[PDB]
Amino acid sequence: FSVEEYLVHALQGSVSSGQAHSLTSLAKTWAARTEDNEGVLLTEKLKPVDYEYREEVHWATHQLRLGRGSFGEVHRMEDKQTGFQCAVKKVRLEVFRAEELMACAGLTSPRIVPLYGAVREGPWVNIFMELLEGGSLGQLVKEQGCLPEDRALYYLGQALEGLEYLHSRRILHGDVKADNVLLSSDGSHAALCDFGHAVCLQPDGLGKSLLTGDYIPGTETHMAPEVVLGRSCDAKVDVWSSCCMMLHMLNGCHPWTQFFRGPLCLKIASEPPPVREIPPSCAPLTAQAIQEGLRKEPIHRVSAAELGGKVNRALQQVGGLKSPWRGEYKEPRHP
Ligand SMILES: COCCOc1cnc(N)nc1-c1c[nH]c2ccc(C#CC(C)(C)O)cc12
Repeated sequence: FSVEEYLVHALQGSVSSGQAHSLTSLAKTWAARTEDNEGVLLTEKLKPVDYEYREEVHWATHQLRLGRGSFGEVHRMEDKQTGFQCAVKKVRLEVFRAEELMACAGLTSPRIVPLYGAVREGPWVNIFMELLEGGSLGQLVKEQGCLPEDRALYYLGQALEGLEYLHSRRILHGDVKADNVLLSSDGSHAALCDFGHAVCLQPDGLGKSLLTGDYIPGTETHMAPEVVLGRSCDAKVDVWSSCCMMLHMLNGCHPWTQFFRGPLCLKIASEPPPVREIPPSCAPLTAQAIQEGLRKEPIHRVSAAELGGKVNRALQQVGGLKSPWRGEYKEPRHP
């Protein structure tokens, strides 16, 4: 019956210009499962032709800009009829999670990558989204070694707005870190990408994240103790991860890596939070604010909105955003 299912069946076997809600629905079918070509497209700039949107036929990836993404899944692409250019993320069908789209579909904080659509074709789900010419934050830190305190403070702030947005839409991101924040061309704007590890929350219990088939975990070095202990998990998980990213930006390396060899998860469980990785150099309110995000107990840890306030204050005290985004290389901190 479900009136709902009737709408979803109306979507199957084709790709159509449609809305977020349609994409969102049709996506959930993909998580549950010439193997069809189907999907929905959110801009007119990416246009299906005769019920179809096939790679190399209707759209072409640019041979060759570099593949970005952890698995080199992200590519520059072009619509062959329209001439409009954007990014694709490839996700293998048999591990596609509908949360990835839920997290960016439609209503748009500017701290969340714009989703331009998705179509499935064969063993792939192709996700289309605005090309952000600025690159990843992770690229930035690698090119600069590590970042000036004001820049790091500034990007942490814009990630936190994005998180605040998702946490209000009741989705947690699950793997926040520099590689999953994208920059605008001038470096002035950050938005989150890579919602492949996102999860939703319900009334309010507080799901234990890992343990499950469904769930693949975030970056080990950035995971919160309640994740690793197999405890109850919620949005606070992203505020821990975001402070690990902060430490990344300052020191030019991930937390933990420089002190223990592995497995690192046990150390995150057994040991005090890596506040000893805060540079002494830093302003009181910077340190203070990282301290408050790296509380091992998520009930005690600051929310994303709360932390955001603290960093905007730490940005005042350090003297506003002054340093250019691409200046001198800065020596990473040594072991
Ligand atoms: C390494 O930085 C190069 C610049 O890359 C990008 C540019 N523009 C966009 N939209 N995404 C990216 C992008 C890079 N890596 C990624 C990893 C994951 C995703 C994603 C995603 C969704 C939103 C589909 O979950 C996008 C990207």
